[PDB]
Amino acid sequence: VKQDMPPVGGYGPIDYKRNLPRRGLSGYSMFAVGIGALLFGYWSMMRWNRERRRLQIEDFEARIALMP
Amino acid sequence: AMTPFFWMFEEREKMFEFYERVSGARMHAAYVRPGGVHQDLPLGLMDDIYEFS
Repeated sequence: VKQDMPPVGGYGPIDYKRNLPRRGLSGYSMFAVGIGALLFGYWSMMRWNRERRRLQIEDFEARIALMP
Repeated sequence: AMTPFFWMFEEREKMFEFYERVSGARMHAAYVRPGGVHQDLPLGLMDDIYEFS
């Protein structure tokens, strides 16, 4: 009897293909996402700055009335 | 480029384990006499090479 090492009935395949998914996101849509978040930040910052301008006008009234 | 060095060297550590199981040496396995290969592979290597592939 002989006890070498052949492949047992043959061997299965091994792929050799370059797996790169090119994901992606359709980058014009990523520009849309970035400009949307940018404009969201601008609108919220705009509202908060103008209300802090209101309260700073109240502080101006404090220094005006308190002075004499 | 620090890390892919170590990824592919772990794969090469599997390959030095294969050289060890073939002959015994880590790297400088002589093993190829003029007159063909000497002291052939132990039973249970080709399936490991299949797994590595």
